Parts: sequence; structure tokens; C-alpha cells
Amino acid sequence: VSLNQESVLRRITARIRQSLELEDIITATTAEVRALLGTDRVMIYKFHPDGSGQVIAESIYENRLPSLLGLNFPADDIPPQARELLVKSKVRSIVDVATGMIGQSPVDICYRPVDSCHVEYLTAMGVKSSVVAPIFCQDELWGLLVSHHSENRTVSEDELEAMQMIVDQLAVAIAQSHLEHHH
Amino acid sequence: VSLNQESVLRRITARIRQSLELEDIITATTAEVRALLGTDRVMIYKFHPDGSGQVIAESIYENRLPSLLGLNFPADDIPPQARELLVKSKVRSIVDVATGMIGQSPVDICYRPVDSCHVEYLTAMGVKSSVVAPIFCQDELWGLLVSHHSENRTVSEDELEAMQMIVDQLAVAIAQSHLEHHH
Amino acid sequence: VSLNQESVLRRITARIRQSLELEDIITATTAEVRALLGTDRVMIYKFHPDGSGQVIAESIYENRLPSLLGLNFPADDIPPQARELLVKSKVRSIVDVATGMIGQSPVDICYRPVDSCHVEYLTAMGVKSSVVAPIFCQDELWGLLVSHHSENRTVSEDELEAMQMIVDQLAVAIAQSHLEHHH
Ligand SMILES: *[C@H](C)[C@H]1/C(=C/c2[nH]c(/C=C3N=C(/C=C4\NC(=O)C(CC)=C4C)C(C)=C\3CCC(=O)O)c(CCC(=O)O)c2C)NC(=O)[C@@H]1C
Ligand SMILES: *[C@H](C)[C@H]1/C(=C/c2[nH]c(/C=C3N=C(/C=C4\NC(=O)C(CC)=C4C)C(C)=C\3CCC(=O)O)c(CCC(=O)O)c2C)NC(=O)[C@@H]1C
Ligand SMILES: CCC1=C(C)/C(=C/C2=NC(=C\c3[nH]c(/C=C4\NC(=O)[C@H](C)[C@H]4CC)c(C)c3CCC(=O)O)/C(CCC(=O)O)=C2C)NC1=O
Repeated sequence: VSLNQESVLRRITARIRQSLELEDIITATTAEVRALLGTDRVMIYKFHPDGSGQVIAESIYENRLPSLLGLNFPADDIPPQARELLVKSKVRSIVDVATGMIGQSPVDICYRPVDSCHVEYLTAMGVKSSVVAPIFCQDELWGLLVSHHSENRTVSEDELEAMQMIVDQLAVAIAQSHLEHHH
Repeated sequence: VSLNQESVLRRITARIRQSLELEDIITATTAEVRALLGTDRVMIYKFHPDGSGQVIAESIYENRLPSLLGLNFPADDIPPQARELLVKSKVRSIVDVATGMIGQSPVDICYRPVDSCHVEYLTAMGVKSSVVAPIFCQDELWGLLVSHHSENRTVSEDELEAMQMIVDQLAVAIAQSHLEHHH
Repeated sequence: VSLNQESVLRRITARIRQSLELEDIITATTAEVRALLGTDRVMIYKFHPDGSGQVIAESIYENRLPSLLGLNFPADDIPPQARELLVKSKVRSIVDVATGMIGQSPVDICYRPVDSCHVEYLTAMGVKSSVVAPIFCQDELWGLLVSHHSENRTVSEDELEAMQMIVDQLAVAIAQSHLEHHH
């Protein structure tokens, strides 16, 4: 009755089989991910070659947060130091605005203070909880799966696993789409 | 001249050896644990079959916290995930109300943000520092050893060992009493 | 053209070669360390036999913090437990006043709640960030390299590393001087 990661995964696979445009698979998927995670705003963020990115998919619950769909963000938003952790360690990050702490899990979770710049960035958006897992296409960092919530909350390892399954599945989605649209 | 875990432990073994009533072994021990730890309120909490529990022993320092002796707390107070952590990992938890962080050590200490509900709960009791170690009888989770303090204070890994030795020694006390008092 | 730790290290070694008095090697060096770390106040603190210490070197940026040069601090300022971590574990500590957490790295970083007494001490000085690495002469704990900042700042593993190289290099300076001033 309540969705689980296995079924969300089954549907992404089904959409691959239909040879939907990658942008369509991602849009459809995002809605389900939000329902599964239960957070207020789930987004999928795709990187541009120069390091900047764009929100290409987004599912918000009852307008509890503003919509950033279609918007572009500069590369300075993610420092070299931060990006390196995404590329090399494939790190999942959890920011907790209330405590000013960030916990990172590479692929236990150790929490350390988060840079005040980043927390202000999140606060400006009206976010109190942020979870980010990187999406890849082979060895290429392709984007981010972003989960935002307007209120403070604890994040279990269960939730990190669910997110990892989804970004792992999207990698298959992306890689397959490239192969089918090979000239 | 002063108290160490070793002298406190010997007295428990002596009380086991002399077969004092278990409820007495527990009461006496609780008082010494408070003196050993130096905290304001140390309690021993025994679980009921349905998951709820009762404070069956308590030693407070200079009336600095209210007495909760004899009181029952519902099972909802300790969520499934929390209880699972107690049963499988035999986890020690340290709550720091000031920083909103909780540190857990399975059987180093990793700190993460603690659920706001639990912090509100402790604040309701007037507690700024809480240390909890689980008590077992054989494989069965029997109760908890609880240390509360009205003011903020840091809890060292040394102190967790002391608590761990005591709950290990109390397990022998409880186990032995069942054996001696078999009809 | 720009400053990094190797160039700073190289400069300490150069002063040794010129056989400068140790006090000169230390005074000169601190200014370069501050320039390297970019912090408001970098100090070198030397222990007295009785546990007390003295600020023997100091480099401040644009009078953003008061001068502590020449002042003495009692041994109670560094408790037995804290000093023990310095002696056996040779711990580098980072205190983040905003979150009230302290992160310690022995020779990864784990953050724990810092004692309220110490936070009050740093707040009284107007310090929001403090990074401390111990200096040794053979087995003897000789002093501390201290970095203070008037604002929230994050310390990376890399920066602890630069600092470790520096105290390791100063240790050679000190050890050499003892050898030369042996009767
Ligand atoms: C400070 C002046 C600037 C800055 C620094 C900064 N950013 C990060 C870390 C991250 N920033 C992002 C950016 C985003 N988060 C999102 O949810 C989105 C999409 C809406 C973006 C573009 C991300 C993903 C990170 C990584 C952290 C994480 O995964 O949550 C840091 C590192 C913080 C730390 O302490 O680790 C820093 C220092 N960000 C700015 O906007 C500034 C210009
Ligand atoms: C309360 C009884 C007193 C007290 C306790 C206390 N201090 C520390 C930690 C440290 N205190 C120092 C001392 C200094 N740090 C400095 O930057 C300076 C100025 C040169 C001094 C004199 C140090 C080095 C530490 C170690 C922590 C670190 O390296 O950053 C603690 C331990 C804190 C903890 O939780 O680990 C305690 C309990 N300090 C006082 O001043 C009180 C008299
Ligand atoms: C009097 C003795 C005593 C009790 C009974 C107690 C309850 C208690 N609540 C706990 C956790 C918890 N309790 C709750 C939730 C709740 N708790 C509530 O009372 C709410 C009804 C509810 C929020 C709606 C949660 C979420 C946790 C886990 C906190 C975390 O792990 O972040 C824990 C485990 C955390 C720890 O080990 O410190 C205990 C022992 N603590 C005590 O010292």
C-alpha cells in the first residue's frame, strides 16, 4: 500500500523499456521519489560542462517550498573541495540547519560543522533539512538528486540507501538513453 | 580513598554472592552509580512485556531533579528504531541538549543530530545531559541504566566503560536471581 | 609566487641553517604561519614545568584581537584529561564556537560537544574559531601552536596537516637547540 524503493525502481526500469526521452523519465520519476522520501521538495539537478547546473525536474508537496524548476545556478555554489567529494567518494551529504551540522557518507555517518555560507544559502531558500546524492553516467558526474524539507528532521541510513538505489538506477536510465540516441 | 568502578563492581559481586534480594541489589547499586558518575539523577528502568517501563530504582543528588520513582512510561517513548538499536547493537546513547546532538557508541562515539521530540522530552524533565546504557538478562533486553544531569556536561568514553561494566555486572545479578528463585 | 606550507617549512629550516637563536626562529615563524592560515591571531604557547604556560610568540592581523604576548596562563586552563589527550594521542583540536562542538584528530576527524567552560573562555576572548596542535621535544610536551579567528570558519583536514608539518618542523628546531646548549 505504501510505496517502497523496489517498486519505484521497477517503474523507472519500465520507463527505460518504453524508450521515453530522458527528460521525460526523470520528470515522471521525480514525483515518485518525493512521495517515497516524504520530504517537501525533491529535485533533479543536471550539470553543465562549465560546472553550473539547472533544475530539470521537481516535485513539491503542497507548495511548502518555492519552485526552482528551470532555474540555473553558478558553479561557485559548489566549491572545488565539495565537488571533489562528489566525484571521487560519491558522497551523500546531509545538512541539518538547526544544528549547523553536516553529515557525509561516502560510497557510519560523521557530522561536522557546515560552512556558514552554505547554510545561509539553504536558509535563504527556506530549507531546514537537505539531502544530496550525486548522479553519474559512467565515470562522469551527471547531476544531483536533491531532497529539501521546510522543517527539521532526522535522516536515517535507510533513507540514504533508498536514494542510492534511485541514483544508481537513473545512471542506467541515462547510459541507456545515450546508447539509443547514438547517431 | 575515592570511588572507582572496580570497588563498586566488587560490592555488586558480594551482594550476588550473599544472595541479597534483587530489588535491594539494584537499589543499592543505583546509589553508588550516581556517586561514581557524579550526576544529579541516576535511575534504573525496567521494561514491561508490552514495551512500557517503570523506574524501580533512583538516586538523586540534593533534590536537584524531581523524583520519578515508581513511575511508568509508555512504549511510544522509545520508538522501534531506537529500541532496535538497543537490542541488536547494545548501544550507549549520550544526549546533549545544548548542541542538539546525540552520540552513540556500539558494543569511538559518533555524534549526530537528535530527534527534536526526544530533546523536547528531556527539556520537559529539566535535563541538559542524558546517558543511557541498556541492561540485559541473557539475550533479553531487561531495562536501562540512566544518568541525568540538570546542567550541561561532557561525558567521556571512560564513563561509558564504567556504565558498561555495571550493566554487565547487573546482568549477572539478574540472571543469578532467576536461577536461585526457580520454584 | 604564492604561499603554501612547503615554502613556510622551507623558511623555518633556513633559519636553523643560519643558526638563529631559537627564540628568533620562533618569533619570525609565527608571522609566516598566520599569513599561511589567514587567521586573525596565531600564537606559540610554551609550557612551564608546573603545567602553566606562556605566550612566547604572536602574530595578529590588523589588531583584530588583543595582544596576549607575554601573558601567563595557569595549568587549570588545560585540565588533566585535556592534557592527557595531548600527551598520549598528540591530538589536534578544532573548536567551533557556533555549534559548540569540538573536533579532534589523533595521529579522520570526529566532532563532539565541547565543555562549556572552555567555550566561555573562547567567547570571553571574542574567539569563534580555535585550532590547536601540540609541539613536542622528543617525548616531552613542549608547547602549542594556536590559531584564533574572530569569526566562524571551517577547518579542513588539509589545514590541520599544514599545521602538523609546521610543529614537526619546529620540533626539529627545538631539539637541535637543546643539543647545542647542552653544557
Ligand atoms: C559560499 C560563499 C558559497 C557556497 C559555498 C559552499 N557550497 C557548499 C556546498 C554545496 N553547495 C551546494 C549547492 C547546492 N545545493 C543545492 O541543494 C543545490 C541545488 C538547489 C545546489 C546548487 C551543494 C550541493 C553543496 C554540497 C553540500 C551538500 O551536498 O549538501 C559548500 C560546502 C559546505 C560544507 O561545509 O561542506 C560551500 C562552502 N555556496 C554558495 O552558494 C556560495 C556562493
Ligand atoms: C574550566 C575549569 C577551565 C577550563 C577547562 C577546560 N579547558 C579546556 C580546553 C582547553 N583549554 C585550553 C587552553 C587554552 N586554549 C587557548 O587557545 C589558550 C590560550 C593560549 C589557552 C590557555 C586548551 C588548549 C584547551 C584544549 C582544547 C583545544 O585544544 O582547543 C577544556 C577541555 C574542553 C573540551 O571539551 O575538550 C576544559 C574542560 N578552561 C579554562 O579556562 C577554565 C579555567
Ligand atoms: C524517563 C526515562 C527515560 C525515558 C523513558 C526515555 C525515553 C527515551 N526516548 C528515547 C528516544 C526517543 N524517543 C523519541 C520519541 C519520543 N519520545 C517521546 O517521549 C515522545 C512521545 C516521542 C516524540 C513524539 C525519539 C524520536 C527518540 C529517539 C531520538 C533519536 O535517536 O534521535 C530514548 C533512547 C535515546 C537514548 O538512549 O537516550 C529513550 C531512552 N529517556 C529517559 O531518560
